[PDB]
Formats: sequence, C-alpha cells, structure tokens
Amino acid sequence: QDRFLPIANVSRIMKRSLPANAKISKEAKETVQECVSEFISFVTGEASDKCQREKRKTINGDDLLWAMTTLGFEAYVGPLKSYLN
Amino acid sequence: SMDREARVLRYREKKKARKFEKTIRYETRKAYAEARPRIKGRFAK
Amino acid sequence: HQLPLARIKKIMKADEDVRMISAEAPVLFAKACELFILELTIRSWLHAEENKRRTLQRNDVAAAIARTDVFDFLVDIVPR
DNA sequence: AACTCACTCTCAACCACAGCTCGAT
DNA sequence: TTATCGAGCTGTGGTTGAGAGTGAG
Repeated sequence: QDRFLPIANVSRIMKRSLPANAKISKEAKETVQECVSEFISFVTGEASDKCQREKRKTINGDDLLWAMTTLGFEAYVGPLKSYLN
Repeated sequence: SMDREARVLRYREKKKARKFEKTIRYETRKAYAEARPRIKGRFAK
Repeated sequence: HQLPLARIKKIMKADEDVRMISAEAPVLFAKACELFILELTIRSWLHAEENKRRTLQRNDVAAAIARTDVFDFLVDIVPR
C-alpha cells in the first residue's frame, strides 16, 4: 500500500537488526511495514494535539519527543536527541 | 493505565479520518510555485 | 539515509489536524522508525528463537506485540 | 519456503522565496 | 498576566535519476 513506508526500506532495516543467519517471512515483512507506518500515525496524533493545545501550527522535533515520551517510548528519546547533533 | 486507553482510542478513531488525497492548505504558496522559474523542475531565480 | 522522508511526511499529513511540519521532524522520525523496527523485529525474533525457528513468521510479530506494552496500540492490527 | 541480483520504471529529492510563525522581550 | 513582531522558517511542484519493485533461478 502507498500509505505505508516502502517495504524494501523496512525489510532492509529488520534484516540488519537480526543475526546474519536469520530469515524473515514475506508475511512478517508486511506486518512490520504496517506497524512502523502506524507508529508514525500514532505519534503524530499526540504531537498534533500538543500543538493544538499550545496553539502552534508547526509540529517540531520537541513535539515528537514529548509525544513519544507520553506514549511509552522514552527509551528512544535519549538516542534521538543525541542523533540530532 | 487509564490515560493510555484514551489516547489509543483517539488514535483508532482518527483512523477512519485519514485523508491521503493531496490536499492543498496554503493556496497562495501554490500560486507562487505554479508560476515560478524552473531549471529542470527545480526552482531557480 | 534510510527511510524516505517524503513518505514519512505523507503519513503525517494524512492527519487533517497537522498543519506545518518542521524540517527536522521527518529526520527525527526516520531515526525513531529505525529504533522501532529494531525493537519490534528483535522481540519477534525472540519468539521465533524460542520455538526453535530461524524464519520470523507473522505469529512471532503478534507474540511480540501481545507481550510488549509499548506495542499495545497495534493489537487489533495483527488479526486481519 | 526465502534469498539473489539484474532488470524495469516509479517517485523522492531537489531547488527559491513570499510572507506566515513563534519565543525573546 | 497576555501580547508583540522580525529573524527564520516552510509549502509549494515539474523533472529525473537513485533506488524501490520484481521474479526466474
């Protein structure tokens, strides 16, 4: 589906994430493609809400990190901040 | 938790409302872009 | 680098509430997706490993999703 | 069954800038 | 407490080659 991240990009990333001898079913690739795509939606809606409450029109990087923190993803926040520099 | 359930439910209801058609929201910015010099599609002065 | 920002941005903009998006947001998001894909894939792998298998299958991803609270929002996606 | 990799052809990235955005004040 | 306003920032879209998609082996 054209509403999802491209499956080749997703597949590559799961492959590099696994021991060299691992195999990944076509079904598993399609399931994870949807999931990471939904991750973007999920987080964006919380960031989008924050901006509404605070009456701004731009979703920025901090809005994403706030949204990820209140949705259970604080563990990402550290690495992310460190990656921007 | 009770707070997570609220946000998760809101995320699911926002699902029915995803609009993937190309929507234009700064109709002025179309105008300037539409009538703007291009080298090979790229903008130029 | 990895994931195409345009397609990240397009998923963002399917939400009618979002208006402007900062230049760094899709950049940040693409990294966050890599951390997400990694965690979801490794936890799926765990289940496959526990069942003496080398091919991650869909039910492995489902197993990871059921077991991990952060992945609670995707529980209705697995089953069709 | 998934992986390989050569082949096809889609589509993400590129650019400038008018005037909107938003935090130091 | 809420409002200001200029230094910065971002949406817009034709074109095309980088790389997504494909499938026989």
